[PDB]
This record gives sequence, structure tokens and C-alpha cells, in this order.
Amino acid sequence: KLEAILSQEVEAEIQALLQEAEAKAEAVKREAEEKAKALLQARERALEAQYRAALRRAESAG
Amino acid sequence: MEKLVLAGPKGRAKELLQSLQQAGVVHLETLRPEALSAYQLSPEERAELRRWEAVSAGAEHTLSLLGLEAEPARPFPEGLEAAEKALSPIQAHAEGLTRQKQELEEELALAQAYLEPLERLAALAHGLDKSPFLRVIPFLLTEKELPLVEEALRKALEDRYLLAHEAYAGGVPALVVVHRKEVDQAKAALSRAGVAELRLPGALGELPLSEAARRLKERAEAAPRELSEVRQHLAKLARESASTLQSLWTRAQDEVARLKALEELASGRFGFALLGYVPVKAKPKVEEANPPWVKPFELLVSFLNTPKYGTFDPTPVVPIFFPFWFGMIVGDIGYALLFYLVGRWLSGYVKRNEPLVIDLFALKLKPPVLAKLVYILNWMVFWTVVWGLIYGEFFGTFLEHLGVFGTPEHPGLIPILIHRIDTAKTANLLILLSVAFGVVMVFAGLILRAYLGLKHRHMAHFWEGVGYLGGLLGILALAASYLGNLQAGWLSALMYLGFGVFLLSVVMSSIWLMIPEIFTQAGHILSHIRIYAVGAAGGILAGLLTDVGFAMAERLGLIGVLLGIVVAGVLHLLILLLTTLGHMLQPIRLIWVEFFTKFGFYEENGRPYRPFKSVRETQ
Amino acid sequence: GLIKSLAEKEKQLLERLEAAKKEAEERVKRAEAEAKALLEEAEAKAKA
Repeated sequence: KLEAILSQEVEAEIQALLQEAEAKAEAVKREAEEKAKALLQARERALEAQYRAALRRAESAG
Repeated sequence: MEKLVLAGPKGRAKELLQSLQQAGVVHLETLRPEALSAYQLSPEERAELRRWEAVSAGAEHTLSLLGLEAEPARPFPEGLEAAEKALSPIQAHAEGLTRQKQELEEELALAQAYLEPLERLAALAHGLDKSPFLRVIPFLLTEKELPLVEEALRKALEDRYLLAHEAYAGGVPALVVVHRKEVDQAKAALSRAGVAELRLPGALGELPLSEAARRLKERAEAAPRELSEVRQHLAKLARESASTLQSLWTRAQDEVARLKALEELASGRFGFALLGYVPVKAKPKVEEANPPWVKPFELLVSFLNTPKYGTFDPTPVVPIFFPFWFGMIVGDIGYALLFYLVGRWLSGYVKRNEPLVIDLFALKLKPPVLAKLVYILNWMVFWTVVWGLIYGEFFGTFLEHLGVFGTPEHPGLIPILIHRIDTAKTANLLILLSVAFGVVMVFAGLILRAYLGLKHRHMAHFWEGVGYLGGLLGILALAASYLGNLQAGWLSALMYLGFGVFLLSVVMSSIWLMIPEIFTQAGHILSHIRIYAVGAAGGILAGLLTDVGFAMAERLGLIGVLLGIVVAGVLHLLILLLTTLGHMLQPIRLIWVEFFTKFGFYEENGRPYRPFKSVRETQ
Repeated sequence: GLIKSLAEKEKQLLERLEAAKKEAEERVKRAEAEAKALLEEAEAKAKA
């Protein structure tokens, strides 16, 4: 018969569902690394302008 | 392996199980209502189900217009989208044509009535229907009516009027011409006479007369040729697509039943519900579950399988029916021995009767399927007619031969020239023979009455069936004294008294607060006697009327009556035929005493199982 | 017929649904916790 067989047909659709909800659980970490990355590309770049400026000032003064 | 859930009543849990096991099913488990409440349709399912009925409706609708409705077993399997696409042009075309044809007939009808009146009225008011100057009033006159009208106008409208008329094919449609503002004077005159105005329906009336008159003529002429076109098209559609409508109705219909079934399971109101699995091969099987006696006996097999009481299934009924049924024809030369022709029509095929053509294709008064269902009966009607011919030769044992009576072995005119069953006693013995078969049937029923409470374990019915047989000792005692005459009468006045106590002894355990009703139980006995008796007496009587019908009733009974008697023969025959059809209803009236008034059988005030009339109808 | 078929079939389908919910929830959580824990390191790196 089917009995526990039929409940292993659910246990398959709700793994389909669980892959979609493990496909939100992948997307959250991806958007979190792709985000973080631009904020330290930004931190690096801002300090650079402000460090190029610090040396040119101390040059013009020196 | 395809899963099935099946449901039915608790009483037949076992019977359902058994039908199923034989059919091929494995893994049978009982379900409780929680398990059934899980199968509730959804909006997508319900939307398909409303649609499937919509196909079903559209099919009936269109098919009825092209010809006749019927539903074949075959379906034509298609999606919904396919179904909806096939029906939509076929319905559109039928729908248009039936309105067009109806429009033409209505149109033609008006054109036919009124071409000549409007033609006459138009000529009368030629140019006078659009001149501001004059006003005209059309009205219908009959020949008798005209003098009165003429005088009436003339007082109203003086001599400043023109009344001219022309004759259509009856009276005249007449037209009066009056000045504008003497319109009212003329109308008053007609209203007062009781003369109504002549006009046409709607717009055609409003249009000037000439226009209306020319058109009407042209439509009278044109309409039969347009009607011929639409009819041809309608026929060509009927020949090609009648079959397709029938097949789309069948697929939708099955599907409707299927979906309705599921929604009906879902509420979980069923008593007994089963679970099981079937193999692919098994899946078709699971859902399914001498000629004179065996052929009707074969159909009784479906009711063998199904019992609903502790009384034995209604299988004996058919051989109890047979003697009396066969024995209903026992006439002579003029009835029974001519009946042969009547049998051959129903079980064979003739052209003689109008709706019967090829019985082999099941063509009858009855529907073509229905006729196929009562092939079994048609065979038994034939056996009935054939057993009726033999009881004609039975009849001529006592009405012919010189070894049995003094009547000629061959008459000089026609066989059955004399009747000797006109002697009271010879006739009586055949009556008393039938009466006996009625005593037997009383016994058959009363054993069956008692058996119901034995295997159903219902004491009330049990007590009633046993106690009543006490009454039977007393019927047989009293009978012996009347059938043999000086047999008892003193041995059934003393013994009668101990026979009456047996009658009620266990009836009183049952209580029974219909003490008088036992007059009617004896009456029921009397009814089986009185019906077999009439079947005998009335049987011989039909034949004895043939005494002045097919033998002798003219001259002195000389040789010339042979070719004179037919004068009477033709008249009697049909009259006789009509009344002996009444005699064949005595069997089913016999079953109804016992069947329908409780003596071992389902029937009495409704109750499950179907009337014996609908059962024997096919058998 | 045994009531164990229909009964224990409801409760194995029902049990399946429960495990679908559990690991939907404890996974959505997890994903937030990962994001957080990254973004703390993204400040710890930034300051250096």
C-alpha cells in the first residue's frame, strides 16, 4: 500500500519548498557580503583622498 | 498501483467487501470520518465542475435542435479547452439557424395573411399617404357590415368625404378619405360601430401603405426559397455532427459524476468507507463489482447477491408467475390458435405495425435501448404465446375428437363447431384446478413471512408468520367440505375450533392491536382464489363467445355458415382482443396481494428494494 | 479494518509539516545571525 509512502511524497514537496527557503538563506548571506564589500571599498577610498591631502599639505608647509 | 476509496452503507459492508474481493482488490481497510474529510473540492476543481455542466448543457441544447437526444455508452476523451473549442462553433451555427428558420416562418405567416389586404388598401390611398392635404383611415369591413358603416360615416362626415373599397378575398378592406381635422369624426363612427382599424405589426404598419404592400408580396414569394436553404444546411449539420454532440455529452457527464462523488465523500457522512489498492489490470474490474427458466433466471442473479432481510431473496417469484401467466391463453380457434401472429411481431420483426420495423435494431414505441433491455421479456412473451397455442389444443381435447366427446373429429365447416365446455361441471373442474394453485401460494408466502424474523431476528414478524399458518388448517378443512361436498362438515366444525386457537396463539405474543384486520387476512386468501378463478372462468368464457363468432350463428347451422360467419368474426375479434389484454394484468395483480401487503417481501408502504413490476419488466 | 492506517497516516503527514516549519524558522534566524556576525567583523576590520 501507501501509507508512510504518501507522507514521503509530502517529504519531497516540502524539500522543494525548503530549497526555496534555503534559497532565501543563501541570498541573505550573499547580499550581506556584497554589501559589506562596498563599505570597505568606500572606507579605503575616502581615507586615500584624505591621506593624499594630508601629505600634500605637509609638503606645501614643509 | 492506483488507489481507491469506496463508500457505501453499513448494512452491506460485507456484501460490498465480497463483491470487491471477487472483483480483485487488495489491502482493504475501514476509514473513520476524519479520514474522509480531507477531499473537499477547491476553486480550481469547482470551476472545472461548473464548466463541465456548462458543456453538458450546451450539448443537450444544440443536439435537441439538430434532431434527437440520446447518450451512447462511448465517450470521446479530450481536455476542457478542446471541449469548449469543439462546442462553440457547433452551437453558434445551430443557434443562428433555428432563430433564422423561425423568423422566416413568422415572417412568411404575416406575408401570407396580409398581402392582398394591404395591396387593396394601398391602391385605395395611392399618393394619399404623404399628402398633408388629406388624411386617410384604413379599416376592415365584411360584406354584411358595409351598409351600416356607410350610413354612419355619412352622418358623421357629411358629403365632403370619399369612401372607396376593394375586395381582398372575403369582405372588403375599405378606405375612407377625409379632410385633416375631420379625422376624429370618422374614427368615432368606426368605434361606435365596433369596427377596428387595419394596420400591420410594428414598423411595417407605420411605413406608407405602398411600401408595405410591395414588400409583403415579395416576402410571400421569397420565404419558401430561403426556408429551403436554411433547412438544407441544418440537415447537413445533423448528418455530420449528431454523433460528436452525443460523445462530448458522455465524456462530460462521467466527469460530472466523478467530481460530484468526491465532494460527497468529503463531507464524510458515509457509514462504511473503505481503502484499498488495485493493480493497473485490476482497476477495470474493481469498480464493476433451457431458454424458458434460465434466461429470466440470469437477470435474478443480480438480486441473489443482494439480500436486505432475513427472508430469502425474491428468486422463486419467476416460476410462481409462470403457470398462471402461460395459462391466461386457453381459448379456441378464434383466440388462442390465432394468437401466433401476435407473438411473432414482438420477438421477430414485421413492418405491419408502424414503429416496429427491424426489431433486430431494436425499433419499437419504446426507446431503442429499452427495447434491447426487454429482448429477454420478448422471448418470454413468445414462450407465453406458444404455451397459449398448446393450451388451444388442450382446449380442443374437450371441444373436438370422437374419442373424448360426441363432437366431430373433423367438422364439415371449421374445427370447433361445437363447444362442450358449456356443460357446467367440465368447466368447473378447471376452475377448481386453478383454485388449488392459489392455496399453494398462500402457503409459499406465509413460510416466507415467518422466515424474515427468523434470520433478521425480529420477533414481531416471526410471531405473525407462524400464527397465521394456524388459520391455514382451518382454510383447508372448510375447503374440503366444499370441494368434495360431503367430505367434512362435522369433521370441520369440531376440528375448526382447535384450528382457530392455533390461528391467534402466538399472534397474542406479538400483541397486535388490529384484531379486526384478520378478516382482511382471510380476504387476502380469498383474493388469490378469486383471481385464479377469473383467470380460468374468464379464460373459457372468451372462447365460448367465439361459439357465435367463428363457428355457427347463422342459418340452421348448415354448411353455408362457413363463408357467412366471418360477418360477425371481424367485429368480435377486436373486441375480444381488447378485453383479454385486461386478463393478462391478473398475474401482476396476483403478485401485488402478496408482494405489496407483506408476506415475506420488502414491499408495504415504500421500503427499500424496487417493486416487482419494474423487476419483471425486463425478465 | 485497522484505524492505524488512516490515523497514523495523518500523523506522519502532520509530522512532516512540523519539520518543514521548524527548519524554515531556525534557518531564517541563522541567516540573520550570519549577516550580523559578518557586519561586526566589517567594523573590527574597518577600525584597523
